[PDB]
Amino acid sequence: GLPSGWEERKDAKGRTYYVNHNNRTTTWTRPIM
Amino acid sequence: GPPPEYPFKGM
Repeated sequence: GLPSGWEERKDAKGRTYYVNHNNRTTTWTRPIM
Repeated sequence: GPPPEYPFKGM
C-alpha cells in the first residue's frame, strides 16, 4: 500500500488524507513513492 | 482548507 511511515486516515467529513509519521506532517496528497 | 493536523501526542 503506502510507503514506509505513511498512514491513510479520514477527517470528520469522511475525506481521505495522509499522515506522514516519518516527518510528523499531514497532507491531502497521496504519496507516490 | 487543510487536513487534520499531525497528532502531536503520538510523537
